[PDB]
Amino acid sequence: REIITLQLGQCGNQIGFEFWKQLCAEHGISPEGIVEEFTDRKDVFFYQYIPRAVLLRVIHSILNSPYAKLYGNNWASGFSQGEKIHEDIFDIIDREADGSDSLEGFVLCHSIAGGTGSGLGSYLLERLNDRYPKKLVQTYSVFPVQPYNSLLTLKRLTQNADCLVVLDNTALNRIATDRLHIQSFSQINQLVSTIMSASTTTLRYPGYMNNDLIGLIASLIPTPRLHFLMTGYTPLTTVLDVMRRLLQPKNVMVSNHCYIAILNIIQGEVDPTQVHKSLQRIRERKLANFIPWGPASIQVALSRKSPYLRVSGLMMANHTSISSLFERTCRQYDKLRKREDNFDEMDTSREIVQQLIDEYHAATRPDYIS
Amino acid sequence: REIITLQLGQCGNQIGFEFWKQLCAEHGISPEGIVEEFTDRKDVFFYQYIPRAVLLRVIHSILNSPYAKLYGNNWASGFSQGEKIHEDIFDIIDREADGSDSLEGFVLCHSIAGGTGSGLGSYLLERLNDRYPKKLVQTYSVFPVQPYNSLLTLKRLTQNADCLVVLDNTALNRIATDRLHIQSFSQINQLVSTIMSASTTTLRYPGYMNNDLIGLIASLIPTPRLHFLMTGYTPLTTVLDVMRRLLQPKNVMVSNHCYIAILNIIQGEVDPTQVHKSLQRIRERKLANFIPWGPASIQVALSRKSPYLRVSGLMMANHTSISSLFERTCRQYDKLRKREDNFDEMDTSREIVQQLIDEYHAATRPDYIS
Amino acid sequence: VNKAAVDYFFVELHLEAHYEALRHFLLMEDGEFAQSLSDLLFEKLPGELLNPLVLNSVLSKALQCSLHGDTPHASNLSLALKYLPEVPDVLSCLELRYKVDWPLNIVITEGCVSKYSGVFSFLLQLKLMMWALKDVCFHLKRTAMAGSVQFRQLQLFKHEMQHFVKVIQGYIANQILHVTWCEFRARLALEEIQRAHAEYLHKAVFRGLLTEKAAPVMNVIHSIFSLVLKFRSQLHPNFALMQQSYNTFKYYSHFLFKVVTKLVNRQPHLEDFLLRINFNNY
Ligand SMILES: Nc1nc2c(ncn2[C@@H]2O[C@H](COP(=O)(O)OP(=O)(O)O)[C@@H](O)[C@H]2O)c(=O)[nH]1
Ligand SMILES: Nc1nc2c(ncn2[C@@H]2O[C@H](COP(=O)(O)OP(=O)(O)O)[C@@H](O)[C@H]2O)c(=O)[nH]1
Repeated sequence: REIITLQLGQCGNQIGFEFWKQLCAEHGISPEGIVEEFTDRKDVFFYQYIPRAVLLRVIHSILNSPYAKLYGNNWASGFSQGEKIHEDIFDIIDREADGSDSLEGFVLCHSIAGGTGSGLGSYLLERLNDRYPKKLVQTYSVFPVQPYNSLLTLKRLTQNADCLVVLDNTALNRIATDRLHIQSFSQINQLVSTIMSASTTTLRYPGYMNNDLIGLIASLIPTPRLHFLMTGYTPLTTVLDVMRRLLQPKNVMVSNHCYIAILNIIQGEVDPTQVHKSLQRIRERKLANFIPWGPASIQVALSRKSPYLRVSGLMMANHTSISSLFERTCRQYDKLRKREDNFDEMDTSREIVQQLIDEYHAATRPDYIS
Repeated sequence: REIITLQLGQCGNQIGFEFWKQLCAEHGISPEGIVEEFTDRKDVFFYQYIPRAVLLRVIHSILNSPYAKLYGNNWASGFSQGEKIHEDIFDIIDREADGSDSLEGFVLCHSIAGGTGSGLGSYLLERLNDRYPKKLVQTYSVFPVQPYNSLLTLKRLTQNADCLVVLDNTALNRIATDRLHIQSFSQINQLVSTIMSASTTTLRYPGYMNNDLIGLIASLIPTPRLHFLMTGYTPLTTVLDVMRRLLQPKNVMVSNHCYIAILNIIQGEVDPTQVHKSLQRIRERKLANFIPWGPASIQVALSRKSPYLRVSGLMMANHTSISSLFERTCRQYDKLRKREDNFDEMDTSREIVQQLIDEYHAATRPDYIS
Repeated sequence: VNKAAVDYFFVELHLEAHYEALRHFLLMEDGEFAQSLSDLLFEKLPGELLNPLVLNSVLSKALQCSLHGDTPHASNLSLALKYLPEVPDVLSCLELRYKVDWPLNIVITEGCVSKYSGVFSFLLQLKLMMWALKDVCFHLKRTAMAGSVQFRQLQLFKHEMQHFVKVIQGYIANQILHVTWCEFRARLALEEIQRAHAEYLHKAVFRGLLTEKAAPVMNVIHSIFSLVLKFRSQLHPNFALMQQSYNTFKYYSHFLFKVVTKLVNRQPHLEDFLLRINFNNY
């Protein structure tokens, strides 16, 4: 069960290469895509070694790197181009699907703010649901005329992408100043790659459960509407030490309210006996609020750090506070609507996202059902 | 059974030259026509090494090439010159004919784009049916006053040549700019010579089925009229990767509709256990459409690459869409018929091809019989 | 002793060769040999073609046109017979037996080679079609001016009958020569050699529709092969006599597709046959 990855837009093509140079480094893979001498299951991302990538000016910058053998700005303008290269790119996609044994999902890296992303990323999600109906489409989208590109795209991600992880540049640029002291794009991307890498740790190493993308998402998303997640990377030592740093909003890249379900990923060699002791004290302290309506639990998983390269940690959070970020955007959208062929598609898009923010604000009530 | 080739005009002598280079590279044959040290039956094309070539301006540069040791613009004028040297040139054919053990066919490499050879091609086929009535003739014609010389030679090719492999420069240059990025003549022919080389993979290397030129043609061409073929060559990785990339209109060397018979030649060492599986997936997804009247299938055979020189593959098909190409040509004729000793041969030529265009359009109906 | 016995074979005088050599000759894998042996014998057709002066010599003329062989392995091809024919059918009984020496005779059983003769007489019988059918395709070529409904409607029968033979052969060229050879080649790399060989050939006669279990599937093949031979006899004085023949061919072929389908419920080997005989039809 392999996952074909697609990368669109400048931001998407840039983070992917930094995600690729990170992944092949964790394994014994030379930049020439050849194994070096120097158990780790490597089939999920590599084909027999070539990564199952489809990259879509910046391409020249990639081929000039020593990793060469590894393989306008308006929403309307980006879409029009898509329909014109409709047939051209799908043969690239289709041939990769038939080549794989049992294709499972579609990882996509794109930015709503990015024009090409706001035009070409949006078009694929409708076509991907049309051609292949039984394939999950999960995207590592990243939030930043600017509000327009954002809200118009959110209209597609709420009905096409059955999963999504948001990465806000505002909080990322903030974290860069306080604990990294940078002031560029070339520095903040270093931490972005760390998130995507540890996000797919349990899949690349043989474990007991979590052997597919479905094995991670299904516990998080209960309903087709509540399909937005958040990440948190603490190390920038026991099992109880790492969790107390996760729940602090000082490290989560975000700018009543309660979670839905938590997934914890530990990449260290900690003694797995005291993890049940850590959870007990957490329930005693009551550090995070939950939903009363439905049964939920806090989960944790273990794995092994790359030996060829100490405890790290990544958390997957499903919080209703993420709705506020939408409101801020849609608020600015209404601000530009009253100041400036049909101008109607942008009207229905504002209405459908109203349901999403409504669903989350109604989710934090004891009567979210019906 | 020996095979002999004839090259006419400027085009035929050019692609035939590179055809002799690539073929001489397949075997351990030095450019000086001497075997080096370094299974493959090299007797069908070479005669003790001496190739059975017949070359009819550029010839000077051909001898100036390191391979020297390896041996107007109207149609009626091209037909007149063929009559002025009727007996002079033919002696070469006869002395090469019976001097050979058993002649099997006649490979003809020529162009119909208004060249002196284009007429020169029309004459030879008339005499080849006159003298030798038991000798097959195959021709790898290539498509572009140009409407005139094109439609005329079609009158002879539809009743003399028992087979034909069409190659249109238009669909070739599309491949040139896209996957080679040329923006020349010696650049596109690099791929053209590749098509012909792999076209005789089952002849130079012995196999079980199709060990002779009548073994390939007799299956596809159903009637002496519907005798037009197209080619495909994907490598530019399992069996399901090859056949799926062949059926795409992005790879076909041509500018309702359905197939009559397909032939796929695999040259790799692929595992032959999965060749039936790929046949199942192509059927179930219904990626290709066949005739409704008779049971039409797709055939595949295996062979081995040159050990001196990776999974390659060739696709040979008889598609009724080839009728559209003629319609593009003859339409230009009627426009040139109204815009400009008897001018009666041009009449019967236009007449007979319009019978062929009727014969194709009638094959796509479920009641083609009677 | 054993280490000195095996070493004596390589450095002075190849079990892996004998297998990949008998296949070149018996199972007709090497072209230009069966296409030259069967092509010679079929040129004749009683008292002739039966004495050791022609059939014991046609082989020594065949190997020269092989372009592969003429080795110590290439000898020992006793082209003998096992019956004296008296006098349109699709049968010509004739064997072709390999021969071995002492240290190899103990492995290749004198019964296993006998089963090659079982699968051989079928494969040769197949060539009788692709030559006789090639004849009428070549016999009609010289007839060509003569263009009428009686002519074109006649030639469509050949293309309709040839395709059925060129697909059943493509099946044989996939099961008995390539996939059953993938096993027993990556399977090998002393008692096991006896059983592994007894399993290689046994799969070749099982996927070959020669087993008595699927025998009714084979009985129908003769009705097809027979009608093509009659089609060769009538090389338009008797067109209608041939039109009735083709209609009998389209019925029997339409009956095969049903008898194979009914035999799916009761053999994954036969599964690939229906995908071969049927493709965009019923
Ligand atoms: N996180 C991240 N975001 C980026 C990067 N490059 C561009 N972006 C985002 O992309 C947006 C600008 O889009 P732009 O690149 O002009 O779109 P394009 O002109 O279609 O490529 C900005 O708001 C950035 O937040 C990057 O390397 N990392
Ligand atoms: N496909 C292809 N066509 C060619 C090539 N070289 C020439 N031609 C065709 O040949 C035609 C010119 O013919 P020409 O050489 O003047 O005829 P000649 O002078 O009688 O030999 C042009 O219309 C081209 O399309 C080649 O390398 N490849």
